[PDB]
Amino acid sequence: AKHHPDLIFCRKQAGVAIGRLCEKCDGKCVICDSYVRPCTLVRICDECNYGSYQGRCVICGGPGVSDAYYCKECTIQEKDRDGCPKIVNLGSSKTDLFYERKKYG
Amino acid sequence: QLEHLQSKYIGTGHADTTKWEWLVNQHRDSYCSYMGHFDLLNYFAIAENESKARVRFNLMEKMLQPCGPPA
Amino acid sequence: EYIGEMGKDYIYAVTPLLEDALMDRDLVHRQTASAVVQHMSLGVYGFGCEDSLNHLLNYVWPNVFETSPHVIQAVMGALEGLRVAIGPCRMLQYCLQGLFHPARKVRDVYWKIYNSIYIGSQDALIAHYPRIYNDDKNTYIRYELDYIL
Amino acid sequence: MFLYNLTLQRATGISFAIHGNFSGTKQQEIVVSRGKILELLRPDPNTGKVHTLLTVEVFGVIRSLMAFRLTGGTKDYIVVGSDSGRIVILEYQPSKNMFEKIHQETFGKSGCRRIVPGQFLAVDPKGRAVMISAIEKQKLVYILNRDAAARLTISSPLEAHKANTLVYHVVGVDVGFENPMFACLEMDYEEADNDPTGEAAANTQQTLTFYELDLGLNHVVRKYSEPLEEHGNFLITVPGGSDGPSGVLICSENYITYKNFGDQPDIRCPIPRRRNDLDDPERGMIFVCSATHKTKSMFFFLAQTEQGDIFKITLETDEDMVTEIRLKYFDTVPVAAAMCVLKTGFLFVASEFGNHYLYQIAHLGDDDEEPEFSSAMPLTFFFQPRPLKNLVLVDELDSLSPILFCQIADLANEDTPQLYVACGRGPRSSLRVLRHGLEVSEMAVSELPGNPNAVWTVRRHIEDEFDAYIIVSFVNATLVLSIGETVEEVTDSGFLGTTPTLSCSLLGDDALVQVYPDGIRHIRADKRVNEWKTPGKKTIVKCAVNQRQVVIALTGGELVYFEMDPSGQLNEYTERKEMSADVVCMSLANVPPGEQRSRFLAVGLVDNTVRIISLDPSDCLQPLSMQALPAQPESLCIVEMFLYLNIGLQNGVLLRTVLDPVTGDLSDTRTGSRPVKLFRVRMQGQEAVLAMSSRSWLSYSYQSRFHLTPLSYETLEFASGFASEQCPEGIVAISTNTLRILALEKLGAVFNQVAFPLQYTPRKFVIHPESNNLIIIETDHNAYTEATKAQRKQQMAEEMVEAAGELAAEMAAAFLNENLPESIFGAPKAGNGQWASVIRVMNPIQGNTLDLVQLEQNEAAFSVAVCRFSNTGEDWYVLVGVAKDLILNPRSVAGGFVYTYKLVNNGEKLEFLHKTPVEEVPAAIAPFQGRVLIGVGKLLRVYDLGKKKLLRKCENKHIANYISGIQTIGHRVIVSDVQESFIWVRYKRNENQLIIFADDTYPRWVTTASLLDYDTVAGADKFGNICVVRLPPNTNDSQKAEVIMNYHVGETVLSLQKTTLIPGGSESLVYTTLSGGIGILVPFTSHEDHDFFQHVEMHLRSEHPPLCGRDHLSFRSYYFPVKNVIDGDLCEQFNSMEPNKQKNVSEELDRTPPEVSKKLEDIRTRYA
RNA sequence: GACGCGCAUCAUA
RNA sequence: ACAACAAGAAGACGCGCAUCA
Ligand SMILES: [Zn+2]
Ligand SMILES: [Zn+2]
Ligand SMILES: [Zn+2]
Repeated sequence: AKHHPDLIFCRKQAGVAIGRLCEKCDGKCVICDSYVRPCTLVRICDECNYGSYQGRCVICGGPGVSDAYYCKECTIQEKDRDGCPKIVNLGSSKTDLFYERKKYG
Repeated sequence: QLEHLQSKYIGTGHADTTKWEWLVNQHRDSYCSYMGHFDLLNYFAIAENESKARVRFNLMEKMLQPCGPPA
Repeated sequence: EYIGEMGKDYIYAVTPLLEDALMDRDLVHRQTASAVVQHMSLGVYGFGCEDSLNHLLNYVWPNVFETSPHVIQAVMGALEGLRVAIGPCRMLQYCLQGLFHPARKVRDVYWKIYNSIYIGSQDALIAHYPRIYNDDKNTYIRYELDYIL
Repeated sequence: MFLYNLTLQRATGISFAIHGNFSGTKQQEIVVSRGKILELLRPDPNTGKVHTLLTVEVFGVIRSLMAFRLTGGTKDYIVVGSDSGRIVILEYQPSKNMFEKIHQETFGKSGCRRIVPGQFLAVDPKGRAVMISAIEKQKLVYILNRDAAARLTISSPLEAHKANTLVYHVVGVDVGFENPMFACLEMDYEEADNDPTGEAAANTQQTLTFYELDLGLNHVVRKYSEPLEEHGNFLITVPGGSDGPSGVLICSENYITYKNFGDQPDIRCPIPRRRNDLDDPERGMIFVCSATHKTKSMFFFLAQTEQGDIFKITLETDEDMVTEIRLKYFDTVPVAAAMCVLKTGFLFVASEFGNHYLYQIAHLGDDDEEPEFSSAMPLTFFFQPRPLKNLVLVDELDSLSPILFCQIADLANEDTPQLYVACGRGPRSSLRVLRHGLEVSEMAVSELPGNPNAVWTVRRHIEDEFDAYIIVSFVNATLVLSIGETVEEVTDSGFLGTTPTLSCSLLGDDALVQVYPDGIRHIRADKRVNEWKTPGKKTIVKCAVNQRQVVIALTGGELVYFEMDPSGQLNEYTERKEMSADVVCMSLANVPPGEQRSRFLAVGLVDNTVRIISLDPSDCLQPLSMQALPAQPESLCIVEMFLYLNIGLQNGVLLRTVLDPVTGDLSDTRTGSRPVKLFRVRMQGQEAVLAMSSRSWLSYSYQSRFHLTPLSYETLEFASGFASEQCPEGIVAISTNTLRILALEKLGAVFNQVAFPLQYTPRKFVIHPESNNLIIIETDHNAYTEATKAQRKQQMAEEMVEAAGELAAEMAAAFLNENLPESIFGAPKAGNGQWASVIRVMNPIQGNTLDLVQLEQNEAAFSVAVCRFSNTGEDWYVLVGVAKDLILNPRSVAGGFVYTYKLVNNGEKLEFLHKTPVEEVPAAIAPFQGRVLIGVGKLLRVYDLGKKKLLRKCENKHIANYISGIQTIGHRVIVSDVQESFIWVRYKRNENQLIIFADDTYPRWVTTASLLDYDTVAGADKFGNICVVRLPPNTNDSQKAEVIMNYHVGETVLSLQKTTLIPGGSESLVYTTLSGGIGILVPFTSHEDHDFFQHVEMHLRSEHPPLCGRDHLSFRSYYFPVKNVIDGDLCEQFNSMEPNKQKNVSEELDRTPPEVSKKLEDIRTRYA
């Protein structure tokens, strides 16, 4: 996600697994969050696919209902041949939102 | 910090990169490019009367330390 | 972004507007103009319309020396989008001006741009490297390309 | 300003060759790999010939190629490592005859890089894993298995990275049902770049590490690290397990070392040297490539040295250890890139430069007279080269790989142009002439009186494999003949041809049918005459013979139907069709062996309306359909490989129509302006047609594709088949008042060639305008001239005499008397700054040499020109640029000279006139305005003729780099700089100065240039880029030039010329490459066609991805973006596409595949 | 450096 | 036991201005 600069990608050797996308983010690009012209399929490394992490969403982490795709611009720029797009950082925004949601109810 | 592509990759420079390092890196890249292609190798082996194996062996030797000794 | 390959016919119409917008008057306008340039350059790739694309680089380039993260990100994206459309030769020629400048921040910026150009299409830089004459101690001449049949 | 890329010849430079059972049958095949074209070919053990069965373009550089099979499998899967950042696995389908992708894994960026794997590819000999590696820091291993569905699978890659490591070679070690092992020649350089004293560069030995793949642990760990005493180049896998010990063989300079992990000691064996070698003793010896013949009983190895010597390496081993290594001289062959030792004693030699050879192993060299060598002998070995006497040559291929210079011009008396290519390398160089057509060979010559107009080829029986009778007919009489390998005139044939016979068919089992204008007589083998007199005074016009039917035609547009009845006699139907025109030409198809008989009939008329007649008795002699014809037809035929209808006309047009009750498609091309007759021929077991015109035409069907190529022969009048013991498959073609025999041995699709041998590598040549001769200059590096060789041999003989062995040395006379062939045993390579130059005058019509001029030992020729000076009269001068003591890498010039010649006797003799010194080597010489302009280094000068020496007039010093080419037109001169693209200079006459006004913006390593017109120049590049440069309209004769075209052929181009190829066609830009391919650039004729081609290319870019998974647009934009060029190679792949996908594309384009194919072929036919 | 106000960016959730 | 969830509302930034030490 380009909106949040603090997010860090896994950036490892992609395996043969297939990424998944939930209903909240269905047609978004895994890199630039675009909405036009899906091009290729997203692969992830075996570390991101083990036990409870199998079938989870790539960006946020919800249940997987659709496959992840690269847009045409990312394919032209060859940004897909980098690694798995799975985000390993939990994110300071989500935990903080949960923290001031829990106290208020 | 989305600069992971620059640090992990080999050959990328920075402010404290000397001229010798850049020159030797580009020389090694040029040698690899010469080795990869076939028509360039044919041109090199036709310009001087040698064989493809001999040219490849010489290119292997020239990759140890080009541009002379460092300063 | 939406039209894609259909932007080759309307590229002439928006050129004066982009030229006016890219002038140093506000940061947001320059950022949006850089985004427009990036998207258009990515869309029009593969048709051979660099005659008007090369004119916008002369205005995009002076905007690199900025400190705001958003505008520098937009300028970097525009430069990387133009790299595939215009060819790495022009970008390399632009970068070789102050690559070894006595200052430090300009050297950092130029080295970052050079690394960005170097990561993608590294093999294409072999034929565009400048000739550097050797000194007394070292040999900087690539004699393998001087052979004549 | 839009071009179109067409391809005529494909690359013939073999880089990688592999063998295996790819089809899955019991016959071995070879998959050769070109630079960017994948080819499959198999040899025929019966006839000893090699034929190509598949050719597909991958659009990318194939850096590696390997074959393997699974455990217990019967089929081989091809693994291809290309310049892209992915690895693919291919499988060959014999039924589909196409390559099918099985898997596709991406592991990095595309393009030839340093840390991207793909350069080295190794596979487990068992077939359980594959390994891919880069030049530095990156190695990857893929594990392969199969599921319960009997389909090949693949797992995730395993990282085996190692920082600061330079890999020289990667090879797989064979183990017996254990963890896979890989051996590589690692080499570290971290310390070499840290110490500036310089000793770190030296004494840095390379190691030999082993990598173990732990299947249970799913990781790769380094086992051992063994430093080497010297530097090696590549490794060989010794078979292990139950057949031989497990280990590797290391090849190095003058030595070979066997090494194994464990308690096995090292074995060192020297390499034998040639006796009385004339080479510099400082030069070493290395191996280029190796083979392996894993025979069930015992295995051996084959290796080749730099000089082409083949050795036979044999290992003698104990229960576990190896004792010694035995070497044996096998034969001598031209230097090759890789060998393939097939089963049943077939040896394939793929030469790196030149033709390719196929050798049959006749003897194994057992119990030879010459001794062997071994490592147990203390202390250097010598052997005497000798003729082969161990391999027999069977087949030769053709490859114009080292194309260095081309010149398209019309030199012969015939109006058609010819191509002159100065190809070849070293002593095997030759000057070849390319002509469009097929290879014509004369088999027999016979002169016969009269005016022959027809011949026949009739077998004795329908099941006979050979011909029986040959009938020759004249205007007034006939000449019956028989074939018995001593062909004479036969008398007891029982024909009595007093009148000219119109046809001699084979109707019955062993009977013949003759047609004469006075009636019809049946000629049965039994003495029976079933003569049918013609009612009335009317005569016959034409006939339609067949194996079961005979159709005739009478005057007044009337048809009479005859059918061969099973009873034994002939009967006539009770209906006679009447027409309003005259019979001109009609034809009948052959009977199908499976079905009853033919059904469609073709009838020609003066009204130019064809009528189809059903042959069934229920609706016999009834019209079916009609079709208008522009002109009066001359002949008709029905070709069968979905049949097609061939239409012949009295003018020069050939028409083809698909078989259909109603009229359909019609494709035609110019044939001319002469009557055309189409005759059936049988080539490769398939039917074909043959027409007559100004040049003979043949239309065959090869690989389910119809070709239309002419014959390189004079005019003819009739054609027929030929079958006998001397030539089982030939062609009988009578000529003007004589009998001749022709045959087609080679396929000879395009560009027939004839080779004239030379002695050195031809650099450049020119054409004499008056006498139409050639002035060829040649130059080789590391070469000796004749005088130097003679003096060196004399000095060696003197040293041998001075040795005085006990006087008793009588070998001096034998050594000085007997010499080895130069073209087979190679050349003596000795020296570092040596050169050799020869100037030759050659008659291009013949192969004879007219004049020969030799230069000094240390002089190298680089330029040649023919010029006329204004000060003199009609004198012809030849100028040659000569260098002195050139050192290649540490460049240094010790002067240069320019030679002048008089060219006495209109181009048949050269005489020396005078020399002149220059400060730098001259690279280009171009005459203009009655004077000669010579480029000396980075300076430009204008010279004039002088009694003592050339006189300088003008000089320029504003050229930045070394001048490599000069082009002159009108009053402007174009200078091709070595690194910059182009320089425009104008010459002032009154003031006498050269001024630079126009230049270029992008530096380009220009190799050659051409001038399309006054203001457009077409350049080239070392890497393969082709660009077109045009000056702006607002220029004053500072001012930059624009580029209107960019492309990337992918191969180095060394020639450019704009000329017309075929008569009656438009001009085109013909370019030749350094790999053997010939291509042209064609402009479009309209805008709708250009839009259609662009749409087709866009659809096929995404809908039909390339075979190796490399982006086509990115590949063509390899250095510069594509500009106004349409790739025809991608557009022409529509024919091999799936029928459903072809349909989908057609209705996406709102057209039909029959129309799309015609549109695609029209642009090729018009310009080629 | 401290206490404040206004405007504006990221198809931010 | 290592185990991810519900809409009282939040995450990264910048450009300008007033007062005080
Ligand atoms: Zn991951
Ligand atoms: Zn999601
Ligand atoms: Zn994207």
